[PDB]
Amino acid sequence: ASRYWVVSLPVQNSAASVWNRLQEQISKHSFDTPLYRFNIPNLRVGTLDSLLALSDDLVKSNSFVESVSHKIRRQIEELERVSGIESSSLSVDGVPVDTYLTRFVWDEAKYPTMSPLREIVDGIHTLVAKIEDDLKVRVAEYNNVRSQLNAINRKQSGSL
Amino acid sequence: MVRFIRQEAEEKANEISVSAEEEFNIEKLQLVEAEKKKIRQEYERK
Amino acid sequence: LAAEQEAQHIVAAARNAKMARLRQAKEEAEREIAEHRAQVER
Amino acid sequence: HDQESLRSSLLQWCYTSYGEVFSSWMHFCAVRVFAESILRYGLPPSFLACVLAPSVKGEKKVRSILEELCG
Amino acid sequence: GEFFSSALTSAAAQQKLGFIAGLVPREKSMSFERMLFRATRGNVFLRQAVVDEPVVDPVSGEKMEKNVFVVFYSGERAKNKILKICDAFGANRYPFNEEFDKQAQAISEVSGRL
Repeated sequence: ASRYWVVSLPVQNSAASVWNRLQEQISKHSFDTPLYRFNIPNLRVGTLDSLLALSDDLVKSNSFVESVSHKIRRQIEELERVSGIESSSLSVDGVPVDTYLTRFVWDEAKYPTMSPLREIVDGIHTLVAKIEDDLKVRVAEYNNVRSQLNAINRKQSGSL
Repeated sequence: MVRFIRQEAEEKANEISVSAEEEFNIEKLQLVEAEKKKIRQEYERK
Repeated sequence: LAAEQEAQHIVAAARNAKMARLRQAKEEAEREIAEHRAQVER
Repeated sequence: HDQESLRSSLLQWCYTSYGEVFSSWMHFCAVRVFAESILRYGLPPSFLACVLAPSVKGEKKVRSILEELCG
Repeated sequence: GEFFSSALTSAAAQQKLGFIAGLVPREKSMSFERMLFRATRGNVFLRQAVVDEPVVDPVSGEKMEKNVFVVFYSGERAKNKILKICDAFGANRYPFNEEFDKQAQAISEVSGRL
């Protein structure tokens, strides 16, 4: 599949024509750039030490996201019958890739707690790990089924 | 920068103090419950 | 600097003054206990 | 036949879990927006970046625009 | 001790923080700014020398352009990476007292011992 491709810029460092022009009316329209975003801040933020800890844990979070992406792109596609879930069917946070990447509404109470995210990030990471574990269980079931496949019928067709 | 760190330190100190005060109130409720129990015991003895 | 003043005695003052809230809780507990004792004695 | 069904029905549940993982990745990107905001700005979460999969030319133009905060 | 009046003023102008006292060679300017962006975050202040004289290594008298510097750490979590950055600098690094007079006295005592 596709790895992470999000840009990095705070509110005070918008690259558009105006500070609020990042969402729309930016020069990216002239260049046909598909960039889109919508603010969704948390209830509160941690201290400087908490910020540094979150930055350190972001590496592990990205590694887990990459592992989940690799599992989803490999196990489903290799079966030649599981890749039928399109972007709308596999919509992120209930919105397709057109709208999922244009907003951060996934920060609601489902994976995080809509609260200081120092531990909410870890909780969401644990939830994603559980989802990836379920996907791995499904992949193991598919492997056992393939073991059931290529059964005694794989031998000769008789008189051999 | 530093002002944001100032707010976080004050907010953490304020929340900790409020939690400590609530815990002290709960401890006081338990203490008055124990005092009422022992007062009932001594009244029954009398 | 400003951060040093923020982490200075400004917060430790409230941390120590939490003992005042604890003392108020103890005082109200004692008052309630004394009132209950007076009522039961009466 | 059971293996084919699992690749079509149980693996349909696997694809649903993949969509859930995509939702989790969207949440991770939302968290990373605030992480970048804290890293290169004040503590409160506030970001004006964007997330997409653009071409090389578009990314180069975005980098040229944002060179005021280059890495 | 020189930073006790320079780095302190820089931090006051830019404003709990850690002490990043130590050293950073004349070639460590890029690593102090281009690198360690996650930890410093641009809100910290630092005072550094240009290695005006060849500073002897902590275990070698051959010396080099090992300028010494003192900075502010953005908390212990960021100080963990700041210590690694200072170790990567590999100059004549040694912590000193916060007070300018005490730091100068420590420098004089170390020079006399040397």
